[PDB]
Amino acid sequence: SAIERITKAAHLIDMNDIIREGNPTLRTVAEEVTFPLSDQEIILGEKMMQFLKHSQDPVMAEKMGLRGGVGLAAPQLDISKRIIAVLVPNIAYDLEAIMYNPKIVSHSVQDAALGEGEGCLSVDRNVPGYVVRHARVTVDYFDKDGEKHRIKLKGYNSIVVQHEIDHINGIMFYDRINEKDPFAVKDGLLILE
Ligand SMILES: CNC(=O)c1cccc(C)c1Nc1nc(N2CCN(c3ccccc3Cl)CC2)nc(N2CSC[C@H]2C(=O)NC)n1
Ligand code: NI
Repeated sequence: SAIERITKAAHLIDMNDIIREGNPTLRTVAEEVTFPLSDQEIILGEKMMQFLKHSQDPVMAEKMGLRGGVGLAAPQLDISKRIIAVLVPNIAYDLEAIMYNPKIVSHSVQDAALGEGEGCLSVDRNVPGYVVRHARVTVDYFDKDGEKHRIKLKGYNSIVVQHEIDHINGIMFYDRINEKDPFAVKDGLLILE
């Protein structure tokens, strides 16, 4: 299986582990993990975070042929589990978390979108447009020990976590771009830039 292969001590996650558009797994709803976690489920989260750190290291990214990322969801590794990793550097980190069974439990009426649009590791093309998301979210998740965390996010952090949670729900960023008018600005939409 993908999880068995990826969680080998010797394995570093790279672009060859990341599935692309068209793979049914990206459109499937991922399964909740149960507690206690298996060693493999813990290792997977750790490997995913290591991938993000490698992708953000210019030297390592070059050596490994990585595209830079600030989030990764297990379904992108062909693993249909509700596990995501997020690593947003402060422009060392604005947000660093491995989240098991993450869930948005509250959100703002206000919407937000990145002014520069969104990119995705499983998408090898540019898809222009404002990706409309909630401006602010409250997120519950469990850590590797099964301890519950409840955090509040705004700005970039909020965008990134919503993007990754979408993956575990079979949703892609362009699903949230206005079809007819990709750069439309509705009342109540904050453009982040
Ligand atoms: C089409 N417009 C654009 O690509 C886009 C264009 C400009 C600005 C933004 C902000 C854009 N948007 C966007 N840029 C990113 N990267 C900026 C570069 N950075 C990065 C790159 C290299 C090394 C280290 C790092 Cl840190 C990695 C992250 N990432 C995402 N997504 C959206 S949510 C999850 C996140 C993700 O990780 N995607 C793979 N969106
Ligand atoms: Ni993505």
